[PDB]
Amino acid sequence: RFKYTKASQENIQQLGNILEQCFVMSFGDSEIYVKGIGLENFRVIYREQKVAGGLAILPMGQWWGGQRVPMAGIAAVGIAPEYRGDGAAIALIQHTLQEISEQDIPISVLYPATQRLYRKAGYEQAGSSCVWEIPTDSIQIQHASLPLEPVVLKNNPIFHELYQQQAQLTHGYLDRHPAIWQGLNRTLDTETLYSYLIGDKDKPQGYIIFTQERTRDGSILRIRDWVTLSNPAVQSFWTFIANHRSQIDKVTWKSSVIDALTLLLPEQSATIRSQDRWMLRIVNVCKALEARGYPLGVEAELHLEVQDDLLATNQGKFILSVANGKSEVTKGGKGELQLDIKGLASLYTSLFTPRQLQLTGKLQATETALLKATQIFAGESPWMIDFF
Amino acid sequence: RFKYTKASQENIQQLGNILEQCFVMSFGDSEIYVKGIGLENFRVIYREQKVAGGLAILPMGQWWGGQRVPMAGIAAVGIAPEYRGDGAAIALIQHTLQEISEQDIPISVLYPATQRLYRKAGYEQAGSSCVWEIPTDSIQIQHASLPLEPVVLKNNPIFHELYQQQAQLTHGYLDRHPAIWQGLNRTLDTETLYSYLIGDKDKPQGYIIFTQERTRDGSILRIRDWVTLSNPAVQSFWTFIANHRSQIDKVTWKSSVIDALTLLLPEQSATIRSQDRWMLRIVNVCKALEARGYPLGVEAELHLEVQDDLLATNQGKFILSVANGKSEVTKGGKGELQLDIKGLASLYTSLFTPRQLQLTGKLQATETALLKATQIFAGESPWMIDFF
Amino acid sequence: RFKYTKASQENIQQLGNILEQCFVMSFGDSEIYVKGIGLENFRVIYREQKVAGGLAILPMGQWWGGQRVPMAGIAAVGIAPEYRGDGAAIALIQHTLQEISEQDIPISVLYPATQRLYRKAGYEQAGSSCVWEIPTDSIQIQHASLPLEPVVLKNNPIFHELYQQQAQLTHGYLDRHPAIWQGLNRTLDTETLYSYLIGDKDKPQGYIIFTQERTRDGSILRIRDWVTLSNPAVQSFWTFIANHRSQIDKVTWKSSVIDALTLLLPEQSATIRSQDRWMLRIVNVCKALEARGYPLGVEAELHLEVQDDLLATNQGKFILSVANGKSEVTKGGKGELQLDIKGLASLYTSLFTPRQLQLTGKLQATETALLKATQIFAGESPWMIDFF
Amino acid sequence: RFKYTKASQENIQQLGNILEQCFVMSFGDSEIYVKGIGLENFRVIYREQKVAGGLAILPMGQWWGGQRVPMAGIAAVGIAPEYRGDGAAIALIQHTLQEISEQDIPISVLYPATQRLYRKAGYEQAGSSCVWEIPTDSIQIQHASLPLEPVVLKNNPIFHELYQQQAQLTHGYLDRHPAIWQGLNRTLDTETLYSYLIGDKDKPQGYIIFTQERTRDGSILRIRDWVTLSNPAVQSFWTFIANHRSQIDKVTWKSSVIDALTLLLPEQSATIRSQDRWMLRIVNVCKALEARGYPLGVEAELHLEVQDDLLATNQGKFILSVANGKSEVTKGGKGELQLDIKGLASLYTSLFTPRQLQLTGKLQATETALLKATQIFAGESPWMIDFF
Ligand SMILES: CC(C)(COP(=O)(O)OP(=O)(O)OC[C@H]1O[C@@H](n2cnc3c(N)ncnc32)[C@H](O)[C@@H]1OP(=O)(O)O)[C@H](O)C(=O)NCCC(=O)NCCS
Ligand SMILES: CC(C)(COP(=O)(O)OP(=O)(O)OC[C@H]1O[C@@H](n2cnc3c(N)ncnc32)[C@H](O)[C@@H]1OP(=O)(O)O)[C@H](O)C(=O)NCCC(=O)NCCS
Ligand SMILES: CC(C)(COP(=O)(O)OP(=O)(O)OC[C@H]1O[C@@H](n2cnc3c(N)ncnc32)[C@H](O)[C@@H]1OP(=O)(O)O)[C@H](O)C(=O)NCCC(=O)NCCS
Ligand SMILES: CC(C)(COP(=O)(O)OP(=O)(O)OC[C@H]1O[C@@H](n2cnc3c(N)ncnc32)[C@H](O)[C@@H]1OP(=O)(O)O)[C@H](O)C(=O)NCCC(=O)NCCS
Repeated sequence: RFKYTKASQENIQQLGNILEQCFVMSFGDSEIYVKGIGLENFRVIYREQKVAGGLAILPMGQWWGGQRVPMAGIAAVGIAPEYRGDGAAIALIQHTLQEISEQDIPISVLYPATQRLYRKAGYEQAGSSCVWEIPTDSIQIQHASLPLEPVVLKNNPIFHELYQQQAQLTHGYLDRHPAIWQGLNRTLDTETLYSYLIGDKDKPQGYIIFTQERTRDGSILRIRDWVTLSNPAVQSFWTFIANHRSQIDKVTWKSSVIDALTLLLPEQSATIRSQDRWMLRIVNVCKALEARGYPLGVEAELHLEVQDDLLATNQGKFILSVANGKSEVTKGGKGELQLDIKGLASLYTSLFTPRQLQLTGKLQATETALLKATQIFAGESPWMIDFF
Repeated sequence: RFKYTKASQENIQQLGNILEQCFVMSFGDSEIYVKGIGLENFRVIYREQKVAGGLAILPMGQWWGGQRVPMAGIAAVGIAPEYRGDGAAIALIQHTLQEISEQDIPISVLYPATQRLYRKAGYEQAGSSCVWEIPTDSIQIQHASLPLEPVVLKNNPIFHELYQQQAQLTHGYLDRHPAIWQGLNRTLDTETLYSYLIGDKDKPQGYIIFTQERTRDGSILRIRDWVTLSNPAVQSFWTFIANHRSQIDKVTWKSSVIDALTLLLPEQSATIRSQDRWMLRIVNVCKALEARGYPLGVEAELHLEVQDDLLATNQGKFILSVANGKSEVTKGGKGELQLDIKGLASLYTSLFTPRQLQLTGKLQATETALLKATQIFAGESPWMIDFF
Repeated sequence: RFKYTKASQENIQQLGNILEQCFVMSFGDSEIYVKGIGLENFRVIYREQKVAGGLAILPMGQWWGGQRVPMAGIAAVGIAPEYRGDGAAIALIQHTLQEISEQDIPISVLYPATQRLYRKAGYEQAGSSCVWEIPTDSIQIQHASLPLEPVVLKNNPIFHELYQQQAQLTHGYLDRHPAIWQGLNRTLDTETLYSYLIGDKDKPQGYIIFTQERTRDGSILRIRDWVTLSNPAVQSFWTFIANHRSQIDKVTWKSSVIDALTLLLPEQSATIRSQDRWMLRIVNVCKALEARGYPLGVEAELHLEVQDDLLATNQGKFILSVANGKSEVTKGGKGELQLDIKGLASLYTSLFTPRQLQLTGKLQATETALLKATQIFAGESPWMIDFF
Repeated sequence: RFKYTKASQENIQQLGNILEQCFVMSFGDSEIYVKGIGLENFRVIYREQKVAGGLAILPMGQWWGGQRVPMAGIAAVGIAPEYRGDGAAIALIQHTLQEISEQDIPISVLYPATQRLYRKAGYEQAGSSCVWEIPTDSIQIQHASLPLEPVVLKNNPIFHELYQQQAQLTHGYLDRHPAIWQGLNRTLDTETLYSYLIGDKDKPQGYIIFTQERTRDGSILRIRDWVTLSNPAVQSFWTFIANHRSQIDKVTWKSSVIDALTLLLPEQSATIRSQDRWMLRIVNVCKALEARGYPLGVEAELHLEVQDDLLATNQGKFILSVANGKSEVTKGGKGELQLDIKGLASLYTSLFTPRQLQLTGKLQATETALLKATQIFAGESPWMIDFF
């Protein structure tokens, strides 16, 4: 009934049209998008002989406990409205997951338009994204430790190199697919993209990428990506932004829900404009657990019992043995901590603690196993700066 | 110039008037407030022979790492406007801190109207409070595992007993002063206070305390306190609330910034309406560190170097030795991790990780000390449900 | 499990409390309400030995095709939230309907907070209520044909006598229960009730009852009831209202969705602020049809087939024979027009035409039966000015 | 002083400029508009030797009582602002009416920017247009009886054929001028036009034409035209729309003021966003009355007395004799029902009933004549889906 295939020249325009409709994109903005991602990354689902919908798979990485875990990002999931309510989206997602599994990519992440669909395939809330906003005139920091310099973003390796340093240090950050960088460098003809490095010459310590616009409400500077590796970069960031106060009414940036940059402001003038939880699917239990970093000082063996109604190789008992910041996973054990593959996603990312997952019914464990799992999976609240 | 004293019958009305003005309270609502807290808890500052302002000290406790640490809550800080800009508030706060110190209360917490003032006395951001909101018709949970029963709140020990169980389990929760409970039981003549226990008869598993009102925007049910000790209590909570959908447009509750209750909703329909960071002052470094709980499995000695420009006994080098969930603090060591008493507040509560505090310049450490501190102070993001 | 009873002194306070909670009434406003309606009119449902909820039944009349049909208004339906989601409301409604049936009252009407519940018991959309608003300075009518005179409303028979004239002429209008009049005469201590007769002395042609208030948005005059029996009363109404333009920014009134009063304005300055459809239950098919007025000039026999899963006496085939503005209903016939008791409600009131009910699947008929039903049930769009 | 002429190449640009100014059209959008309608349909008024303004006449039809009555739509009436307040618009309208009369077109319709002007020429409120809106997630219908299929609109006869079926059945619907269809097929470069047929293959039962966009408020799907000939088409319509809930926040459509589609929703979640009354001019009393359909079962002779201060042939006494769904109009009689040509417009369309027109002073009649007129002109509330 539903046939899953790679996109081809024969069907990429139809899919692009379906994507424009699904996401309410202005006429033809789908070409730029599809082109930025690459046709090779798009997948199509057919219903009978007609193109019903599709998505993009972004093979990349994600930083967990400071180790890069291969990760397949799912983007632009759309089913043409005439085919909706018929199981086409879940069929698509299941096929896609099977493909990711065959590629030995152990985890997959996406921003859901609707959670029910993705939970049917084993995705679960697993990390945060948060848009903060603040009035420019409330910043009141003039501590310009480091200079700022406008630089060109496109293919500039300095940005990749600073990014990958903050990424490796931030639990949940992407090892970005080229498309993510593409999106960041993309603006309306309307608008100018501004990019600055923070630091003395040839000693960059961070960067800021932003756009500015005038709206009905007033003027806004939207920071789409930033990096601050040190406190002098943080002071310099805020100073630079505070210095836009005569030209800009409000500034927004993406951070963690418990944002640390606001620690340096004189008052709590910043607010959360919006937030989202992205979801994660544990595609391969063994490989996902073995690829992740673990805290040093932890030596524990956790005996897990996992349910996975889609990918049979993940259904069963596994012993996770952690020592020296690394794990080894073997089959078997006593299954002292039981959960569905969904519970494991939230546990894995440290979004919620074992105790919190127990309380919300996503896992059952003995107190000893609860303690071992708390020690193993403890970490900074997961987030990413990127949307896809 | 400024004289600090306990409030007395001779000056409590003047202070009450100053408090009404400061906090924009309706005429005479200060009497109820002062009465709920008790005159013995109010302090006054004089400028020459005139009452310049004052505050309330709430001696109580706070749960950190599952241990109750004695804590002095600071409430209703007000200086009559004619005495402002003259150092009266900082004088007041310093005197107050000195008194708390003389009582051997090791920490103090408050919600600041302005941060600059309290940071001058060594308070720092240290925990969160967050008001969530959600449309009632988006909850869509009907999983009534446990019944709900309306009960009377006032002096009902069932509430204290369920509260102290969630409190002990929640990093940052208050061991409430009687005034906190008073405030919760207090409503406008306008309004009715609703209180329900969640659970089978004589086996309570949680509770909900709320008010309802109709506004210009529509109807709202404001949850002021809740407890959920188990997943059946959580499902029952949401079911009960979902069942108000024909009568109530929006529901609000207070939780953590990374709220776990929303994990059980079908969609991300809940938003953060507002948030606040409360502040903490480490009044006694040794006693504060020795009173706190620590994670099990950690065995480490952290050599601290603390600056405190107000309370000289906290200025110096301390060795924090942690093992078996407990600490012992001795004087001396190599001061491998240096910080001001403000940095120590944020470190102590686990609001920010050592790495995050390093990056924002609140501490300097060797990588080994950073690791030891990360292991020692790791914990669930601190929050409280209460405002004062 | 659920026991249905008349309210008594033993349970009316508990019910009143439940009603305050359900409808978000200010503390104690339920006493005035319960008192205005009368305890004899309240009904209670018990779950085990506890009061679970209740409602009020308002025995009165409704004008259909110019004949008064006995009608039981259902008001204040509430189930305490702890008993919701357990079938208590539908049990209550079914018991209530059975009681109405035993009293030989053929129809029942209510304003639903949620339609699904009442449709389970055979109520259906059947009439309209609409709140119109207009800027006072856009009326621009100064055609004071008739004078206005302030008069006292309470127990003033002039109002009843003008009301019953417009009522008899308006398809859907209430023959009001005393409680409706009570509600109209009821205001906040805050506010003054204004009542004027329109007409020369001792020759009243209409009236206006209103309140005024100042809000955040500005000033508003809210017309809660009005009567205009002639065009001079209509011109006089608008002139009077236009004359409030220096004191009042906006005026609201309740009318039909296709309001005729706006026909006399110079421009389409009036808008619909809100609308509601009330619902009707055909309690007795024969008696409801025989009590209604029919258009003159119609001579037709309509052979109906009705389903009623609650009240078996309404389930079956009926011949409706109409002539000389009157009907006679007998059992049997060929059931050329089939519908559920819900379809019959909408058909009966003329909210939707047979063709419209066919198209939305509420009835199936032959073209001849469709024509006969169109001729029989044609009429002015049903509405009432009252809410209950 | 004012000379009336057909537009020509010599003056269509000036008029187009005047039209851009009058209607606040973006620079040059008047060319597309003028082109879509055709220069032959535009008329110009001159003041001395200068072009003062103009309009478009749309010769088409309108469905009344299921018969197509020739109708001249008046569009784009504009007088350059320097010529306003001098009688140029009324001169234009009078000339235009005289032309329509000379073409034997018996009725004319328009959407007024200001009523006073058109009433001076005998137009009166006569039908409704209403824009409804609803949150997509409140629809909650998944009853996909019939499939939907995207099809091309432009010159597709399937659309004309389904349209003319709903048109013939809907009292007030247009028999559309080509320009109406043109406008429907016209969108911004910004936007994509979506068109779907509802029904099994080769058995179409309805259709939907819409656009989608993202605004400041959120996302919206605007339905500009739809057809539903049967209940399966109605269920399919709502199902399709409900299936946009993850992508679209709000849906709007045009319907009647007493919309029947909302009868099928679970709750009254839809609201009226805006409404308008269009106006009608009875250009030829005899021909207008003879062209209209009448209800079957009515046999009556109504003796009218009409005033028309513009078109003398309509001023006088007429006998309308109705039988077998048809009329014959002869001159004379006793003028038992008197009205101005404006009253006759509202009577003719069934917007207001005779009783309602009597009450608002638009007609005087004996009770027998009131009854005969009620029987003759009864019908579904008039509306159209189109604006022009
Ligand atoms: C949602 C969309 C994918 C339609 O998919 P579909 O083919 O109707 O979904 P399926 O029929 O496979 O449904 C499978 C499950 O998903 C759920 N689902 C589908 N659409 C949903 C929605 N809008 N809201 C909630 N759940 C939804 C179903 O309830 C079903 O679960 P069930 O078995 O418990 O009923 C569609 O393209 C859309 O409206 N917008 C594009 C935006 C988007 O979906 N983005 C995702 C992030 S890229
Ligand atoms: C703020 C209030 C206490 C006035 O205090 P004050 O006597 O003027 O304060 P002081 O003169 O002691 O000032 C000491 C420090 O506090 C700071 N401060 C005082 N009021 C401040 C304000 N509104 N915003 C920011 N900083 C403020 C000063 O800048 C100063 O720091 P500096 O030495 O760097 O200049 C006053 O009562 C008020 O406006 N409202 C009551 C609300 C409130 O303060 N609540 C606190 C929570 S209970
Ligand atoms: C709705 C209220 C009556 C609770 O009733 P309840 O006992 O939970 O209802 P029941 O368990 O008998 O449910 C029977 C049906 O009603 C429906 N229902 C109940 N509450 C509903 C709601 N808020 N929205 C939609 N449907 C509802 C159920 O879906 C059920 O149909 P189903 O069998 O298809 O599932 C409650 O008092 C309330 O929230 N507010 C008072 C306002 C009010 O209801 N007013 C009505 C006008 S006076
Ligand atoms: C209104 C417009 C046509 C100007 O016309 P004009 O030449 O000033 O009108 P006239 O001088 O012929 O006036 C004749 C009558 O119309 C009335 N009239 C004209 N403009 C009016 C307005 N804006 N509001 C109310 N009445 C108006 C006059 O009061 C007059 O009646 P009176 O004899 O009782 O005083 C002008 O083009 C405009 O502002 N906008 C274009 C929008 C539009 O009119 N659309 C109609 C639908 S296409």
